[PDB]
Amino acid sequence: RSPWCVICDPSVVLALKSLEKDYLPGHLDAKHHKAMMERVENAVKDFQELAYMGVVDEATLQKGSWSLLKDLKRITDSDVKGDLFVKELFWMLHLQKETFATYVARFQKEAYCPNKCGVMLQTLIWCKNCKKEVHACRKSYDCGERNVEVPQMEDMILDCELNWHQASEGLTDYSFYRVWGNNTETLVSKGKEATLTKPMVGPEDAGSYRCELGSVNSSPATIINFHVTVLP
Amino acid sequence: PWGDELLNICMNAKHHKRVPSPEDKLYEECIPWKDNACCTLTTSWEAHLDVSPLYNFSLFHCGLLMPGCRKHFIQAICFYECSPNLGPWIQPVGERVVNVPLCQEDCEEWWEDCRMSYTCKSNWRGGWDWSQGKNRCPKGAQCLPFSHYFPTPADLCEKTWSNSFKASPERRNSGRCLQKWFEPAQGNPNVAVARLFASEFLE
Ligand SMILES: *[C@@H]1O[C@H](CO)[C@@H](O)[C@H](O)[C@H]1NC(C)=O
Ligand SMILES: *[C@@H]1O[C@H](CO)[C@@H](O)[C@H](O)[C@H]1NC(C)=O
Ligand SMILES: [Cl-]
Repeated sequence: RSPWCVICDPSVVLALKSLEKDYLPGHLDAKHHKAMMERVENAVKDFQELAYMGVVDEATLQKGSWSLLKDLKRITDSDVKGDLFVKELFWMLHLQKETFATYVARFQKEAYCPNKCGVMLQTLIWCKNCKKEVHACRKSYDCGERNVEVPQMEDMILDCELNWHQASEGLTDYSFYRVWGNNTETLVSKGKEATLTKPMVGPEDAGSYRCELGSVNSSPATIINFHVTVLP
Repeated sequence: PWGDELLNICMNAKHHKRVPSPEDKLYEECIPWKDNACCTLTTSWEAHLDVSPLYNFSLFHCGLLMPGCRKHFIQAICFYECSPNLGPWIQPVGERVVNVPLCQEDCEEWWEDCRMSYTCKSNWRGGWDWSQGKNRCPKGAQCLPFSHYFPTPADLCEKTWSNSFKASPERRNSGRCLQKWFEPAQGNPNVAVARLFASEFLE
């Protein structure tokens, strides 16, 4: 037993209050109001159409809610009353739920934790209590090696950016290290630059490099290792 | 006289290091044990995965947990996997751990932060529908707030982890109970607790 996530939207809940207070007096017997609304509130507090994780993003919530409110207004503007009204309404809610189920399923397959490696932090809304918090999407410790060969005397670009970094929350700085054969390291840059440029490369610039994208949290969000070869 | 046999050791379970030693790097919540750990980097990383390969037990069985709740469970794992100060509570089932006394704050805050999250049973040690390779709620078991199935902090500490932990009435810095997590800055408050219990002076 879980709610239809759409009540997490304030405009939706207010539209439902407005339906009860503004629309029902003029369009339905007073006797029927309380039962009607208990009936509506049941339709909304249970969502049977859905592996559902109980979460949604703001976009998905908005899409559903917009759809719902748009159709709901269609009904109220039509000025329909009695049986007609009751049955149209619940029939609408049913179909809306099926539509929303789709938005959810799409969200789970395409927008929930899209990173393919590392750790992405993303804000979700928990449907069971409308609470909105940041979730960690952990896919893998590493983001893998990059093998790079550079013509001598040309510029070396090491790219630490991934598809999803723009979207992730809680990211700080891209730190770049040189990794020496003697088991030590040196920090060479640290900033909002997702790349490292070393210009006009010489043989001495070959070897191991590492990127770490920092997080507001205690550990890095992306780690990428580069192995650099210089063509003499 | 002092139980030094029982100090600075790791249990024999499948993931654990045979002996404790420092690590350069541990993931997030297991960082406090850097100095001297029974977990590898890989173990520490695996502790934070959804359906951790460490146990193939799903926490999301009633849907995704609130992050604050998840954090507690992960810390529990970090502690179990990484602590070199559990000797006194090690026992065979090839070993496990029984009635490690968690300080009252640890159990209370854990309970507090999981109230809003949802589960379907009060005894996680077994009785699950296991059909997918991973546990799911058995037929007829309702998903409800944690405070329903774990009315007290004690219930939570003790039953989720099959009596690996005991809810101590003792509070932090008593010298008589362990923290499942602690700030690296502050130094490890559990070392002296282990020593005390190893000794003939406490059981
Ligand atoms: C270790 O390695 C690098 C390159 O092999 C060398 O330049 C450096 O002097 C060494 N660093 C230290 C701190 O010993
Ligand atoms: C958990 O499940 C996996 C995947 O099916 C299985 O191969 C593995 O043996 C299990 N892991 C452990 C540590 O028992
Ligand atoms: Cl410890």
